[PDB]
Amino acid sequence: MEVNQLGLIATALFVLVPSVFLIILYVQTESQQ
Amino acid sequence: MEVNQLGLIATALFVLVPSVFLIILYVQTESQ
Amino acid sequence: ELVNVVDEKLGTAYGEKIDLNNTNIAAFIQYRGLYPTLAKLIVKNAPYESVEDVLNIPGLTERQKQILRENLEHFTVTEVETALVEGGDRYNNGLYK
Amino acid sequence: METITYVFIFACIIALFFFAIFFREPPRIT
Amino acid sequence: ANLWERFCNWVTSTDNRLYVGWFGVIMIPTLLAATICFVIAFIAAPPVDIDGIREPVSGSLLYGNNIITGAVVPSSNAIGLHFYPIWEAASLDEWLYNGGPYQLIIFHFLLGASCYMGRQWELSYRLGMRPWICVAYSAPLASAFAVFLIYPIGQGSFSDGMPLGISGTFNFMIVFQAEHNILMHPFHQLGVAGVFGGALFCAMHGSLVTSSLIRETTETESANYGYKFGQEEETYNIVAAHGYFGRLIFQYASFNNSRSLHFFLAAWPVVGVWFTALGISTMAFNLNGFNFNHSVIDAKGNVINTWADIINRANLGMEVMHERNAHNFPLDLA
Amino acid sequence: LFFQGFHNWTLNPFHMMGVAGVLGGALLCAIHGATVENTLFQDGEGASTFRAFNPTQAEETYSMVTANRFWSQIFGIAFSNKRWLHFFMLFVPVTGLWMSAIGVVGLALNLRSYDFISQEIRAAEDPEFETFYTKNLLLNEGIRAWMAPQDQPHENFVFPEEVLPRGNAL
Amino acid sequence: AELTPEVLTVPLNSEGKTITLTEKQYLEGKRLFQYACASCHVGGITKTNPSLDLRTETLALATPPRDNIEGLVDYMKNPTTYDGEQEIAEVHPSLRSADIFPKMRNLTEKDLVAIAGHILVEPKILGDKWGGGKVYY
Amino acid sequence: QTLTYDDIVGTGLANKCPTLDDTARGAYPIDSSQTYRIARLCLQPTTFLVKEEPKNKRQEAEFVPTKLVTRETTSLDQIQGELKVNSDGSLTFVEEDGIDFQPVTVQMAGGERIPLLFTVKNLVASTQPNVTSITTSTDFKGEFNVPSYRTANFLDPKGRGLASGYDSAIALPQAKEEELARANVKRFSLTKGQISLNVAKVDGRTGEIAGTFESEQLSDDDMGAHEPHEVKIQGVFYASIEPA
Amino acid sequence: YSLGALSMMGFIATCFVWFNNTVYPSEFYGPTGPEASQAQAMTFLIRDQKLGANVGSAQGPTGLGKYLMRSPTGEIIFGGETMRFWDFRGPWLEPLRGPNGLDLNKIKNDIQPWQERRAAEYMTHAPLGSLNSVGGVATEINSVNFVSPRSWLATSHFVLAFFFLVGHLWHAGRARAAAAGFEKGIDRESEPVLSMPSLD
Amino acid sequence: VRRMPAFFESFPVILTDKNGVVKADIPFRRAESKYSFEQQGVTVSFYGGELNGQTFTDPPTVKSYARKAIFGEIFEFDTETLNSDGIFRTSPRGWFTFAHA
Ligand code: CLA
Ligand code: CLA
Ligand SMILES: CC(C)=CCC/C(C)=C/CC/C(C)=C/CC/C(C)=C/CC/C(C)=C/CC/C(C)=C/CC/C(C)=C/CC/C(C)=C/CC/C(C)=C/CC1=CC(=O)C(C)=C(C)C1=O
Ligand SMILES: CCCCCCCCCCCCCCCC(=O)OC[C@H](CO[C@@H]1O[C@H](CS(=O)(=O)O)[C@@H](O)[C@H](O)[C@H]1O)OC(=O)CCCCCCCCCCCCCCC
Ligand code: HEC
Ligand code: OEX
Ligand SMILES: [Cl-]
Ligand SMILES: [Cl-]
Ligand SMILES: [Fe+2]
Repeated sequence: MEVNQLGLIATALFVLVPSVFLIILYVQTESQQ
Repeated sequence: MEVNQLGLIATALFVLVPSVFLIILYVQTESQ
Repeated sequence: ELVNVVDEKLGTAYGEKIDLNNTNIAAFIQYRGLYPTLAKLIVKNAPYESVEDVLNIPGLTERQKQILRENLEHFTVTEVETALVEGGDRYNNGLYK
Repeated sequence: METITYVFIFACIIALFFFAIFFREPPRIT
Repeated sequence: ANLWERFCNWVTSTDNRLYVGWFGVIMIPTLLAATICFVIAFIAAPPVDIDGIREPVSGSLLYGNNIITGAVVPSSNAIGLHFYPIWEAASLDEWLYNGGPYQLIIFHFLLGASCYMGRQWELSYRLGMRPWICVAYSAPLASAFAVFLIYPIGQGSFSDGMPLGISGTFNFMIVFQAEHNILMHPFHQLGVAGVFGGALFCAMHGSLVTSSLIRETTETESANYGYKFGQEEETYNIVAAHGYFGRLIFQYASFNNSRSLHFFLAAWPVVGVWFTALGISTMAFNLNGFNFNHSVIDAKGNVINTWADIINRANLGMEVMHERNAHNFPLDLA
Repeated sequence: LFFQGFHNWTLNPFHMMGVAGVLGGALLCAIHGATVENTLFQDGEGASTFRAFNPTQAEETYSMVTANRFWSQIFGIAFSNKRWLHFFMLFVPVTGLWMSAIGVVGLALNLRSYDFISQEIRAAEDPEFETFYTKNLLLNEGIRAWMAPQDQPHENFVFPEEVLPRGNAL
Repeated sequence: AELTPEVLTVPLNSEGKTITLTEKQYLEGKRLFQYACASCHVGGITKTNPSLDLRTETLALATPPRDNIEGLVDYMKNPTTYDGEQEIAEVHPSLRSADIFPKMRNLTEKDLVAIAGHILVEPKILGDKWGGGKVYY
Repeated sequence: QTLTYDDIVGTGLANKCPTLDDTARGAYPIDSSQTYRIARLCLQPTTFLVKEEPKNKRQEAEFVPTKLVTRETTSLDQIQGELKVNSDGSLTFVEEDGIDFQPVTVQMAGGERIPLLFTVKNLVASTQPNVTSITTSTDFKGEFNVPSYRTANFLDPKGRGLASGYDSAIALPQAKEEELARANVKRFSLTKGQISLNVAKVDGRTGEIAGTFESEQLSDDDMGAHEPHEVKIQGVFYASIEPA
Repeated sequence: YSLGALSMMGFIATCFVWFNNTVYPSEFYGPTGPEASQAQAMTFLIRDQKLGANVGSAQGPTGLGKYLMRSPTGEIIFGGETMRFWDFRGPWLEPLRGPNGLDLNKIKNDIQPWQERRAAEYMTHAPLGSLNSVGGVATEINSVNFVSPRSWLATSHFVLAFFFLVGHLWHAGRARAAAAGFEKGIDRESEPVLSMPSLD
Repeated sequence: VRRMPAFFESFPVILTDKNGVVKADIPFRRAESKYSFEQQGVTVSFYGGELNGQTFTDPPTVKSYARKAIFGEIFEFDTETLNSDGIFRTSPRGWFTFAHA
């Protein structure tokens, strides 16, 4: 289909960045105890 | 300039992914 | 609609003979007695209708008119090509060795 | 877009210089 | 006390995170000017007529370049060696066209880098150190003066200085080979031995000190924590490294004095690099590399080519193509 | 020179990593030798300082602490860990040559990084677009046509004078 | 291949008389050509006017012709333009103009033939290289 | 006065034509039985104007001002030619020789650079008929040739040209040559220009004149690769007339 | 101090012998690099003018004059790459120069044969050549045994000047260190840096 | 047509006779060219495929089939579907070899 090419970079960043954030805070939570 | 359009996503993840790996490992060292 | 005018010229008599209206002055070295004295005269008076108008150049000595006659078979004339004669290119066309 | 990407990465490196100098692990003498 | 002295003590203070010093007073503003002009031009400078033939070369990212093709372009040949500050131009537009940012950048940089060198001396004096680090840095400094200052002088134009770019640097190397046969010059051969040999001895010194680290850790920790900073004692057995390397070769090809060993590591690349910068600086005056073209001939007189003759065919192809619209007459005498 | 004119080897990321590894090795070599030589401790009363080192001594012959401070304040960072510093010295040049070895394996296949497509598409349409990239390609073409007949005799390349590429005059 | 008398036999005059040369004279005339001429004529070209070379074919079509020794030796005494109409000893070195071209002052007549025979021999050896320019280096 | 090279060098005055006093408003008589020549003609541009590309709606394009970026390299001088007296009395100048072209680059708002070959090559400028004397109301009007800005040997950045060079786009071995033809095929243009010279200062004693000029001609089209701009050039001129 | 002084002087000497043809006459030392490059343009103006070229109106390939163009302050100068060298001044050339640079009328009329000779001699003796003294550009074939005294003297005196500047820095720094009493290393018992506060 | 060797990103157009004597070329410098297609009146006749039986005689057309003859046999291509850029790529044989070595 003739689709928006930034759609792909947009979706990837939409997914990656909040996710990495959550992971970073989780793993350092486990490293405490 | 007629550049390759997967270049942006390739550069972006080439930066992002291994940088997230290092940040994940530094912050969880600092909290123990 | 778009052609290289110099390439077209090589399919004309310019491509076989000394074109008195176009060819660079160094080509007159090819034949005995034309260079440099008469080469200068040919070129300075250049634009000619027929190759033989060159015998009518003012001042020719009688040996000069005879040398030219000997070398009329090596001359031709075609239309002046602007790209070939501008820039003083007939005197120096950027070619050395 | 490509110019923006080259300049952004360059800019990040300058930022990393700043932290690496001024926010380094301070060396100490055991 | 008084003002001038409180300031003098701040300048020469050994408690500033970054040492300033008197050399630092000249260094800082000139590097800042060079760096800011360079970042802006690399990104945004319009095209620059480098060879004086009204044939502008685009060097900036916004005009179609990438990191590898971009550059700040040398000033025009029509300028040659004339000084061309901004104030000498009728407009920033003229200045940009004729390549002014290049002159602004390289003078502020050469100046600021020469004071970098003095600063290295200056802080070593305030710290009670031996003074000769700055001597080592003089080998890279001297190399920079060569491509940015000396070579333009001998050839009569900053248009033939090295461009401030990745691809532009290659352009400069290739034209240098055709016009001087630098590969056939002994000083550049001394420079390669300089840096091959430096990297060699770098890999060797590291590999041999890392080989002789004293067990201070377990297999789960970086060996690196076996050293603590400012510790009084050594972290490797040099006697053990000599015993290994002294046997890799023979006993006296191996250093057992720590001081002799490090002075060797300083001296090799420094000297070599001195020679290759000396070599760029003397080819600035067209004292060029060895010429053995048609040096071997047979009984009759036929040319028996050698590898030098093949090199000359390469050199010749670079020769005839470089600056393709810039030569009107049969020799390229500068 | 062959590798420049046929492979455009200078434009290749793997040679650029190798070049950084070699010139970086030489840099570390010189700057570590000069730092040790210019932080030495006074361990003899003579002017030749070499005679003040015994291979069997326990003590460091130079001051890691003062070296560090010099470079922290000159360059903004310094080494603090003597093991890391010597491992990095093995690492840099050794990793450079490996990266250059990879690029050559690509050239075995003529898998060059010879061009930038975007530049060629523009230059082909826009005769005023010139960069150092395109100037260097013209030089390569010169290297190839002028050296090949004699570099590759077995090919019997015959190039009439009139097909040889040349700028004006030269 | 080697340097032989059939190689070293060049036209003496335009009457088709010939003369044969020694190893000594060809080498003698190489040295003198280097000394006196090659600053401009290296390898058979002319740096200051590349349109005229020393290929024996070019020398042939000169007025007077110069693809022999006597014609050449004459040119080195009284040089003319290609077509013969102008004496040019005011700018081209010659015995006539040895007061302005010092390197000629001490050249003997035996020397000028040494150089001429060299010129006429050299293209038998090198062919296209002689007079060709960089294309043939 | 009689200045010297070393007086002048580096000052920018080598690009300036000579001038005549506020008071040289005399008149030079033309002896029709006589023959004449311009012994030196000098043209010095002071402003370059380019016609703007009015949009498809258009309404009108104007000549906009432009920034000179190539420095004091713009003047035409040492031009010579013969001043004939025609039969209706007019004077016609016929250029022979002279430094009669300067390449020039000016820059339009927004950053577009416009090269042009500022020239009067082959100029042929005539007066109105029946001019018995040259005065501070005398005008010439004339036409000249403008050859291509680059000449036949000039190669482009991919090595293509007219009398030399690649004849194709070699970096794209199997592209469709068709959309590339206007850049593959170099064309050498020759167009005409127009110039009016308004004599406003005359010195009949010495035979010198001075005035303004304004010319219109086309800018470089880059051997056929794009369309030229119209350009209008104004400046001042100086001439010396001698009996031939 | 004297090593510093002498360094400065070898550098000046280097530049004196390369650019200056007054106290380094080219009659004795061969032409300067600019002089040879300028002499080449004169040579081919002369020849082409003899053939019939109008050298003042000859447009070259770039649009610049093949033979003559303006410098950036307007002076008439030789064309081609030698435009960098229009500052050259030499007795063989100054004759043809008027107030606005080279005079076209003098070029058309006043070029003497001695100038054609000097100009050709000087372009064929340009200070270019190889370390084994083959003269010319790097792509030249053996034949001509020549390297200009200007190259021999400027190269050798740059090298010397550079190594004497290195001398300065070596001995200046040593002399400061010695007068302070730490030229032989750091005093373990008094290591100055240890009395200093940490940078962080 | 002498054929392009793999080494060369670009290669000149040189036509020899059954023996190898160069007989025609497309020149760079036109001024002293003696082998141009115009001068030699060279022609292209096709046998087989789309063009079978056809002959072209004007130099510009003969020149473009001459520039493809250095590549071997001449094919019609579709370059619009994939927006092809005209620059050669390697095959999977190449990509496999490089990866594994
Ligand atoms: C295997 C092949 C090979 C090898 C090993 C070498 C090796 C070398 N060549 Mg040769 N070269 C080769 C092939 C090769 N070359 C070929 C084939 C050609 C022909 C095409 C050439 C043509 C050629 C030329 C023309 C030149 C070289 C030069 C050099 C040297 C370059 C290193 C240098 O100058 O360091 C010296 C150090 C520097 C230049 C660095 C200066 C550092 C400054 C002071 C600081 C800059 C700081 C920076 C801007 C900011 C950083 C801050 C940051 C932390 C944020 C070196 C000895 C060069 C040379 O000798 O230079 C004198 C030179 O000019 N080569
Ligand atoms: C191996 C070492 C070496 C050698 C052989 C040379 C060789 C040379 N040098 Mg160099 N030089 C060297 C090292 C060397 N240099 C070093 C290490 C430096 C420091 C970096 C220099 C710096 C240097 C400078 C600054 C200059 C030279 C120059 C020269 C040349 C001329 C020397 C001269 O006449 O001096 C001068 C001689 C003396 C000072 C002695 C005093 C003589 C008295 C005052 C003369 C009075 C004469 C008078 C007219 C007679 C009148 C008599 C009567 C009528 C009353 C000469 C070829 C010159 C040159 O050509 O440079 C291109 C030059 O200008 N040298
Ligand atoms: C967009 C715009 C504006 C951009 C500008 C454009 C511009 C041109 C930028 C482009 C930059 C560009 C693309 C970069 C290319 C770089 C590239 C080729 C990358 C190489 C990548 C790499 C992976 C290569 C493989 C080989 C590799 C590992 C090389 C590493 C080299 C390396 C980093 C060496 C170290 C260099 C160095 C400065 C070390 C300093 C060490 C130092 C502080 C010593 C001090 C010290 C010494 C002692 O002895 C002691 C005792 C102590 C205590 C002590 O402290
Ligand atoms: C016939 C021709 C004419 C003849 C010409 C002769 C020229 C030769 C010049 C001789 C030079 C003198 C030697 C050098 C000075 C010295 O020894 O240094 C000081 C120390 C002293 O040695 C150390 O000596 C110490 C004792 S003491 O200091 O000597 O007293 C000792 O403690 C220690 O173990 C020992 O290693 O030397 C070293 O540490 C050993 C390695 C020496 C390496 C050479 C030095 C320079 C290398 C640069 C090479 C550049 C290569 C370029 C590459 C591209
Ligand atoms: C430069 C200064 C030269 C030197 C030194 C020598 N010659 Fe020369 N030569 C030079 C020119 C400019 C010309 C062309 C003359 C003209 O007609 O305008 C020549 C020509 C010759 C010729 C004629 C060759 C021909 O093709 O007809 C010959 C035979 C010749 N030169 C020989 C020659 C010799 C033997 C020299 C050394 C003794 C010599 N020349 C020196 C320029 C220069
Ligand atoms: O500009 Mn840069 O490069 Ca040293 O040579 Mn001449 O000039 Mn150009 O040519 Mn080759
Ligand atoms: Cl180039
Ligand atoms: Cl030129
Ligand atoms: Fe170490």
